[PDB]
Amino acid sequence: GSMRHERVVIIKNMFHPMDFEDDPLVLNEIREDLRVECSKFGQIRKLLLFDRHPDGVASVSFRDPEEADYCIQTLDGRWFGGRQITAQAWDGTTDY
Ligand SMILES: [Cl-]
Ligand SMILES: [Cl-]
Ligand SMILES: [Cl-]
Ligand SMILES: [Cl-]
Ligand SMILES: [Mg+2]
Repeated sequence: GSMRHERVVIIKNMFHPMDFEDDPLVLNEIREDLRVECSKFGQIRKLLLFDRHPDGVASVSFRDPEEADYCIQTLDGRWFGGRQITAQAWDGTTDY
């Protein structure tokens, strides 16, 4: 087994907060789309979007550390909604 953070992926550049200015529903569109996409890598335990964060941060927690690893390897550098995203392992201590 593993400490919790080994199951957690930090995804950046999913959005910019300006995206939700005119239409709050856009935030939920990106949440849903990220749920659908991250379901490819493993069983999602938690998914959060830090909707005010300039860097477009989301956290995704999986059931198993191997799922997080597969997500990081596959999503990093992909394009979503015109944005080139990154995916990194969480460190267990950085808050967004
Ligand atoms: Cl931007
Ligand atoms: Cl795919
Ligand atoms: Cl969620
Ligand atoms: Cl959220
Ligand atoms: Mg890992």
